[PDB]
Amino acid sequence: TTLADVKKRIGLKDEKQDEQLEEIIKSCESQLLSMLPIEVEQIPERFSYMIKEVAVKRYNRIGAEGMTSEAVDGRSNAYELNDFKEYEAIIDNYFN
Amino acid sequence: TTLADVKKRIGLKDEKQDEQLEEIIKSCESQLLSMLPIEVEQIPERFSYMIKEVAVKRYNRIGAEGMTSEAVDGRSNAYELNDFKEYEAIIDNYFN
Amino acid sequence: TTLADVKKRIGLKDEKQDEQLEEIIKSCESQLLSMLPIEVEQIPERFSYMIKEVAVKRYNRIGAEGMTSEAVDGRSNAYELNDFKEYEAIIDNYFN
Amino acid sequence: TTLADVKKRIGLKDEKQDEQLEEIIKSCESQLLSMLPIEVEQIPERFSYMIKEVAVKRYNRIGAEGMTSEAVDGRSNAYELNDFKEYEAIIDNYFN
Amino acid sequence: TTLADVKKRIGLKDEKQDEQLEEIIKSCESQLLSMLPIEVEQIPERFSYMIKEVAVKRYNRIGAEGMTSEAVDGRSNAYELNDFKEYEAIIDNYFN
Amino acid sequence: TTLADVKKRIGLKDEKQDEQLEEIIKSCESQLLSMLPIEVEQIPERFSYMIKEVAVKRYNRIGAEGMTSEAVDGRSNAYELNDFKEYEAIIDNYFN
Amino acid sequence: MTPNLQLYNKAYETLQGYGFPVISRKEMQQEIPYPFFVIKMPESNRSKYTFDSYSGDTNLVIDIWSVSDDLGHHDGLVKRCIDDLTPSVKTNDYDFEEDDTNITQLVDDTTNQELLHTSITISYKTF
Amino acid sequence: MTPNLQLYNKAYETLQGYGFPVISRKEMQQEIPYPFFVIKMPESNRSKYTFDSYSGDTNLVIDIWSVSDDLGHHDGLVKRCIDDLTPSVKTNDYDFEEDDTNITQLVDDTTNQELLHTSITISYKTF
Amino acid sequence: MRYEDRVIFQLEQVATYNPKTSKKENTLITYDAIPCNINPISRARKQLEFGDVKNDVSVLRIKESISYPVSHVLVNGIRYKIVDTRIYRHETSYYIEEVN
Amino acid sequence: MRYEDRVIFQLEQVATYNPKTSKKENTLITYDAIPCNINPISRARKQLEFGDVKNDVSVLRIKESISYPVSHVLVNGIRYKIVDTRIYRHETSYYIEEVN
Amino acid sequence: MRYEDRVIFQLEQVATYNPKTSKKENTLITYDAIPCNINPISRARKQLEFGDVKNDVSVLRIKESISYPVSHVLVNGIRYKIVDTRIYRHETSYYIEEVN
Amino acid sequence: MRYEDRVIFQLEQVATYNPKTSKKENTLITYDAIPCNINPISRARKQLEFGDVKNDVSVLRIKESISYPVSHVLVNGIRYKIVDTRIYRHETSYYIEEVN
Amino acid sequence: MRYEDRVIFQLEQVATYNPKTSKKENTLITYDAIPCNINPISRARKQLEFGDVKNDVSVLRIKESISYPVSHVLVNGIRYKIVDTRIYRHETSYYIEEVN
Amino acid sequence: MRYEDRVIFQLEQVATYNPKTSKKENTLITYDAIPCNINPISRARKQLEFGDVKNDVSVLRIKESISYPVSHVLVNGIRYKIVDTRIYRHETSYYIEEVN
Repeated sequence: TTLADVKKRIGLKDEKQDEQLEEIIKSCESQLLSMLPIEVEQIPERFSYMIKEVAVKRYNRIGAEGMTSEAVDGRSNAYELNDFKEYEAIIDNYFN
Repeated sequence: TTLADVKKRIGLKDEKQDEQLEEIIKSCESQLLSMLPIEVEQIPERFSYMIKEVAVKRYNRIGAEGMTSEAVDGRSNAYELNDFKEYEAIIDNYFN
Repeated sequence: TTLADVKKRIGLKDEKQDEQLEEIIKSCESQLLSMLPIEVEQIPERFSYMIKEVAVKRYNRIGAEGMTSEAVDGRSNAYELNDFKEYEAIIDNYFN
Repeated sequence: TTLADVKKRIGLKDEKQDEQLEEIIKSCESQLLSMLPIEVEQIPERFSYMIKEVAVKRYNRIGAEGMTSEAVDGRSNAYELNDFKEYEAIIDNYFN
Repeated sequence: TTLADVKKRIGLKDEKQDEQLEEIIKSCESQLLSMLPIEVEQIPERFSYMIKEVAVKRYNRIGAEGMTSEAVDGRSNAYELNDFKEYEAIIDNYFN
Repeated sequence: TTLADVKKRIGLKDEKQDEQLEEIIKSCESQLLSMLPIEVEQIPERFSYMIKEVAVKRYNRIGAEGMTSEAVDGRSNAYELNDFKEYEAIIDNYFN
Repeated sequence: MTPNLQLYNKAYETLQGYGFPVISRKEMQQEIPYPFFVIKMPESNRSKYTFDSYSGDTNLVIDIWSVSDDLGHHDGLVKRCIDDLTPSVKTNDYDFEEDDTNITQLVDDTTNQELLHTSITISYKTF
Repeated sequence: MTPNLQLYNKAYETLQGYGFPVISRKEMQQEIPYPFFVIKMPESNRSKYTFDSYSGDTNLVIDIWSVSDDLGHHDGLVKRCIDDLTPSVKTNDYDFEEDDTNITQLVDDTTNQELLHTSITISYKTF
Repeated sequence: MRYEDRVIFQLEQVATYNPKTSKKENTLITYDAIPCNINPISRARKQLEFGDVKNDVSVLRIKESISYPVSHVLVNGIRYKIVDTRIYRHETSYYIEEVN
Repeated sequence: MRYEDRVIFQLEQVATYNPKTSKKENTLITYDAIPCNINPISRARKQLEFGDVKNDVSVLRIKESISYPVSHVLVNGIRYKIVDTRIYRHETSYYIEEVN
Repeated sequence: MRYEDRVIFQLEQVATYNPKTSKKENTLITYDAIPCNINPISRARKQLEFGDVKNDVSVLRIKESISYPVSHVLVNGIRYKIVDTRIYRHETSYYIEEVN
Repeated sequence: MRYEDRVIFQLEQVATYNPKTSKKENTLITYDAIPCNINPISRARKQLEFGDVKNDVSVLRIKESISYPVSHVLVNGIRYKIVDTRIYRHETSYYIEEVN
Repeated sequence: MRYEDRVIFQLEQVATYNPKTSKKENTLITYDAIPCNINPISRARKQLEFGDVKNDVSVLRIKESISYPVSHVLVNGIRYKIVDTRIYRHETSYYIEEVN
Repeated sequence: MRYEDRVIFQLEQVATYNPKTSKKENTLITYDAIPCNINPISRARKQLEFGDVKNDVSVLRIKESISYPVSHVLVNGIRYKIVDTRIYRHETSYYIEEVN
């Protein structure tokens, strides 16, 4: 994806976090490209949105990558078990 | 969908969140078009409301896209496990 | 990986934790290279992001490497059961 | 392993605990060497990192060796059930 | 084992608990030698660390030898269900 | 066993409780001798430690013999379900 | 010494002679039978009084604790104190003269027992 | 300077010479052995007194903390203060004359230790 | 309980006031060190009339019980006054506060 | 409940004040010991006008109930005043505080 | 714990009052920055005699412990006084309040 | 969080007192409206020296953070003073009380 | 609820003060006994200006409701003043305190 | 919610004091009854300067919201002052206290 479309969804209008988001996006693209069939050299444009969706999931999880829950003084998060779980089924069903 | 039909349901009356809602709607359309069979080129109008409903679910979930539970200073939300779950039973039942 | 690519994602901008991050990264590379088949001599670049992602998980978990839950003066963390769990489904599916 | 690499990961720059860490490392090496096939007189260098990882787990568990949880006045720990559980699978898969 | 090797790991530097640790170690040796096959006359040095590790588990558990949980004036401990549990998988796997 | 070795493990240097401990030990010996095969007139010296271990368990449980948990004003105990459960398996495996 | 410590020492030398325990405050590991005396360090004002001397007002409080079973005896201690500490006390550097004495008594139930608490205040002009 | 700071500096110059520590307030990272002096900034009233001058009343408090193991020594500090700060104090701009001095002592258990707390108040008329 | 730390018990024995010398010099009885278990050290601000001090309010635990009278403990190089002692069947628990 | 400990109940019977002799000498009625259950002993600092004392605030339990008037108990060699008594169907429970 | 933030420790070393110059000028010792973990910033109303101020009461955490004396911390550009420090086996935890 | 409601931030900028005209006329800076989330409106009795008033004590939440100084908010047609602001990584939370 | 115990309700009817005879003699209306449910008896120390008394603060429960005015209850031989009455759909619950 | 009970809202409209006649006669606006839900009736002792009164502190709930100003409610034949009103999206909740 562009950075700017992940940026637009999360409403983030400054530039203070582009160094992190560019690494997150580079990570999501690499992982999705790992989930495709071994032959497939390019992410299908049909799936180009998954990179953006997971990048937003990961943006929210900054500081809780390995943690199932996180709390302090009445701010608390609990996180789902696998960012791509919704999409493992779709990627499967498309190639099978 | 139009943006305006989502905008009407969530009760918005100004322009201040359009760039988020546009990207949310554009993501919902891409996802639903991933769930249909490979030969399908467009979401059939029979299913067009799904894009609206999930765009509202995602509007509420904004800032919690990966999270099972979210507490912030006495306000606590807990989120459904999959946005399209009800509709998997309709989509599959329609094509098969 | 480089150290710098992990360093960028976790938002670090100084030298004060390099000797820990170096050993964390060196451990992640050794572990992942333990999970691949015996004939494999190097982690293929297709999987290189895993070393980064787990190095971030381990960076957060530092000081809790054996622990399911950790509370310290009103800050409470709870940790995922296995750092490489998502990737076992990719690694196995790729070689087999 | 050396002591100094376990020492570097846990960030421990003084010498106040080398008497404990040398016993912990001697313990982890002996246990891993117990998990290998009966013929195998030496720990494979492919697995040399497990000694370090478990030594860090054990360093954190000092004072809670037999305890599944430990708490006092808002400092609390809860510990995982077996230090080598992640690695029993890897050692198996390598020899089978 | 020597007493001194257990003594080093638990960080003791005086004589005030030797008569307990001696009986704990003597019990651990008797128990482990009960778990080996009938023809075995001595614990093989390959397993000698188990006697140390369980002697430390028992040192922590002292005053709670039958108890699942123990609270005393704001200090709370909870205990693993069986001291030798990890090692049953090694002992059995070695002789059989 | 002697009394004095149970006495040494529990660190009890006075004589205020020998009347109870002599009954506890007499009880543990009788129970273990009930668990042996019907022919066996004597407790094997291989098992002589179980009497001591269970006597210490029972010493801690004084005042909670029939109780799974016991609490008052921030002192609390919870007890395991059967003193000999760890040893039923060992006694079995030795005679079979 | 100040007049405070001089008087306080004379009041100890006196009350410590009766055979009951005398204390300034009770510490936790210290067992005190009833009856007993608490004695508190005097206050002292001072001012110029002649071209050749100061004079001032020095306030003594002594404080008598007993079980209420026998009030005639407790009152015997009160009267014994007053008769030994008045009308005048004399010491190395200072003279003391009773200006007034105030006796107040309370029935005290703070200790799950009915105690008698007498507070004896003596105001000494001092020279 | 005010008479407050002039007197406060003279009272420091004095008490700081005895060899025990003198402070206005104790800070958390600062270790103070017993005995020690606390000294508190004077109050001062002022009013017209002649066609040519003001005059007024300036109040000094100095405050002595010790373990109760030896009361003769603690009283030695009290008497040493009073003898150095009375009858008169003289400084660059101001004169001070004792109107009265008040000594009060308490036994203090706030610190899990039995301390002696003496508060010395000296009222100076000033000219 | 892990009983790792070593505590020295003390009794500060209260003397009678001697009005001839103006002294009430106490004496300390001090005992052999005992294995104990203790909470992590705090160093709280406590705010006395003369100012701030680093206080420590804590609990200490020992197996069975001690024959002898006590009043203070010294452990971790800090001296505490005992302010409660709580006597269970097989264990004794002392609430303690630093002096100063 | 394990009813192991033995309690001695007492009634301290309040006499009239005699102004001719300045005495109000009470008398103690004291009963046969009863099997009871009691909390572990505390020895808290309590801070009276005259200074510190070792107090003990506690609860004591007995099966069914007693026919007779009571006011104090003696148990473990400590004497307590009863400060509440709470009367269940098959059990009686006394809140007690040490005197002194 | 994620130890992301960097803290600068300080000791403000208390000088003796100099009555000849009417000064008690303290001096600050200041240390190299340490990796720490800290609560989210608050900016509460605190209501002093002279009026409102933006206070911040917080907790800061560091792995193992520091050799050297400290009294204040500077982090996030706010200076705090340490008001408790709590010393666990492998971790140290500081309660801190902003000055002003 | 659903960020439905729109908040107007304000800074009331405190002027110096002018003793020649006996005025200290402040000035309000007022900003463009921001999407926020806010608790349901209360209208509690608060009981001042002059009598009862309808108070509202509340919390308001916004995504990420704002570049600019603020002191009051106007939302739902009620004006509030900010009395705490609490700064999380990706979110800011303001405790607010109505004025009057 | 088991409604085993029997309660007697009362109304103490307040008379006017008669200044010619210096009396305000009330009169008690007293009703037929009703089946009720009540907490176990307490006998707490309450500490009045004149000294200690054995108080009892309690709750009493009855099925449906009563037609008639009430103010006190007598049950277990203790007389109580009603201090709250709480009226559920099918049940009435009275908070009661002993007099004296 | 079951909205069974019927509430009458009121506004007591505060008049200006008339110093020529020494009166400030208010006037009550009173509205048509609305379906509501309300807590069970209490009749607590409240203890005023002149003596005891039977108070009732309670909460009342209505679906959506009302167009019009209110200040008191009459329900179950008791008149209450509204002391908080709390405005949820589809529901309004009033905290109410009896007058007298």
